[PDB]
Amino acid sequence: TVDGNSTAISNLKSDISSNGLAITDLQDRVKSLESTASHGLSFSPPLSVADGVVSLDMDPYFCSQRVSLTSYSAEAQLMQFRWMARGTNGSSDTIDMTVNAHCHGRRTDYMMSSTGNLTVTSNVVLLTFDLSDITHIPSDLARLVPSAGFQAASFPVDVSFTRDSATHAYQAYGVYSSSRVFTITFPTGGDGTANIRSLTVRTGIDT
Amino acid sequence: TVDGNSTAISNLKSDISSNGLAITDLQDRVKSLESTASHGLSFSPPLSVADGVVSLDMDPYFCSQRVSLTSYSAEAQLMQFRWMARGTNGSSDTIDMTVNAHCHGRRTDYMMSSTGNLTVTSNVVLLTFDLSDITHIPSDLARLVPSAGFQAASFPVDVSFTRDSATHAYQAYGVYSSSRVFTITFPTGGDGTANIRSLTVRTGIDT
Amino acid sequence: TVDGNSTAISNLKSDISSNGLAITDLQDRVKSLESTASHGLSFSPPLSVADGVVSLDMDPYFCSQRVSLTSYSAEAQLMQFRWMARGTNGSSDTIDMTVNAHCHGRRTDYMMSSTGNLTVTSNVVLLTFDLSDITHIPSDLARLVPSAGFQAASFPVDVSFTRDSATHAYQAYGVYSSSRVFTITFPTGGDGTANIRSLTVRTGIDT
Ligand SMILES: [Cl-]
Ligand SMILES: [Cl-]
Ligand SMILES: [Zn+2]
Ligand SMILES: [Zn+2]
Ligand SMILES: [Zn+2]
Ligand SMILES: [Zn+2]
Ligand SMILES: [Zn+2]
Ligand SMILES: [Zn+2]
Ligand SMILES: [Zn+2]
Repeated sequence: TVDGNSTAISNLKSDISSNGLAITDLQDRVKSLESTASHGLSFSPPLSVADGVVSLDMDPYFCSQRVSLTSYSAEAQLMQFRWMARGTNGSSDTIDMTVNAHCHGRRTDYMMSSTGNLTVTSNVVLLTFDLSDITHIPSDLARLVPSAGFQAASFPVDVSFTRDSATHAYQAYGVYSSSRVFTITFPTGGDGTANIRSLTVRTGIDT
Repeated sequence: TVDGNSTAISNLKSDISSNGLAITDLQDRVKSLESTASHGLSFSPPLSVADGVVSLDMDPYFCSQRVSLTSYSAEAQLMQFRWMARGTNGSSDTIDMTVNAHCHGRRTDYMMSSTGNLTVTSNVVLLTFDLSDITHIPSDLARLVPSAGFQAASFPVDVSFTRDSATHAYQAYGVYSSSRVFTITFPTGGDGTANIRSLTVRTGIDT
Repeated sequence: TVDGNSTAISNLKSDISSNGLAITDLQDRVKSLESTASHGLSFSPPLSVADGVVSLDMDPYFCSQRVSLTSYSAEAQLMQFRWMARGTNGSSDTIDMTVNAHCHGRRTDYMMSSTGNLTVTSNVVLLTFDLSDITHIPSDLARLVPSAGFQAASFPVDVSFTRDSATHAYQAYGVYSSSRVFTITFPTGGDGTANIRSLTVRTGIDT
């Protein structure tokens, strides 16, 4: 019985030792899993996580998904409004422009035609387009604001008008002085005080 | 020996107790790892997973990668075909248009010129362009279908023609009535029954 | 005491057995965690990982983020340079072009006008624009190289000029023969040896 107990004790010792080795294996295996690189992955914008789902956040004016990342899903608009333009050099006059702005994705294309005459005093005129001078400002006013990248440079503008019964047309340029205001510069077809009529302006911006 | 066995038993008890505490530590540590947030991350379109690899799925007509996400990789096409256009108001006639469609990324730019005369009966005419009236329909017909976003609005179209030995040219507008059919509306340069010739149409769509 | 030791031994055996079952549970639970799918996720371009952060890598000429993935952030440029163009069929002459290149995102729009006369010998002329013939090559020369996708096709070019006191204007086409060289083809308004002047070229490329 002392001998029987001693044999039982030797058996227990063996089992305890097995358990001890199984616990050392589990300790190593759990050490790995605690350090696995994929734990604490995070996602910077335009990637985001909500309830375990990783998403690409998409500006619908620029892109969308149809399985794959493709172009804009937002509805195009053709806005129609009146914009009073201001002579800001070579003219102190104003002129009403009937404006169609075709907004498709983040491109806004302007087609403008004037009503009335603009009095000019020099051979070149600067004509300013400030969002505050728009009558019945559209809802999606964001469609009329150029992006910061677009604003950094002058952009091409087609201009045409009549003066003293003759048509003039020029490839000219505009530039934004701020996010709400651009000015175009164009020749007036002559010198001195005169009136130009049937002013048309065609240009486009990236918003 | 009873005393020796009792000392051995006290030693085993101590070892069993250590094992027990090592197992409680492992149980807590495994509880953490079972709940780690990064487990069961999923990826919604345009993101996808295949064999552990997370990818951005890219429409090659819109974007591609050159390390960074950049613009289209698909080859531009210049398609040339004949499109029979239909007078649908102010005309019951038809006219064959020779069409160059310049497809670059998801922009398709149309340059059309007519062969023949179109009989008009009013001062304004509606001219319809249905994909079914294209002769030798191109392979990439998808390049001639506007996106849902683009279809939501009228879009600018340049039109010019001759009538009674005089040129006319107008900035006009088209609109899609369905994904396969657009109609342009333009003045005819006069009134009554007449024939216009040398019709040219320039416009573009987002696909 | 033999009986007391035997009772202690039976108690230890019970504890060892509990420990053994707790270790088998932990072994199974650790087996799961070792195989979890989210372990060893990787990210293919334009997705990337740095220090646990997953990012969308963005070409700033094409896209940016303002929370959501939107259009370009790079500053637009209006470049002005002189490009000597080469007659390469129907002319052996050269002509200096004053070029405005409006670079907005990955679109580059060219507005060119000539200084001088170009001698032509046929009714059609090919005029070549090689980046090596640009005087004072701009810094961002990449803005003048079409993308591989754009190069695959001919593209529309507007051309106008004067010849013998009369204006001519044509919708024409260019094509890249390599990434640095495009040629435009246009009618010369007549036949035989003559001089054209006031050449203007308007076209655009995707870069
Ligand atoms: Cl004993
Ligand atoms: Cl144990
Ligand atoms: Zn013995
Ligand atoms: Zn894990
Ligand atoms: Zn006034
Ligand atoms: Zn003792
Ligand atoms: Zn007919
Ligand atoms: Zn007993
Ligand atoms: Zn020469």
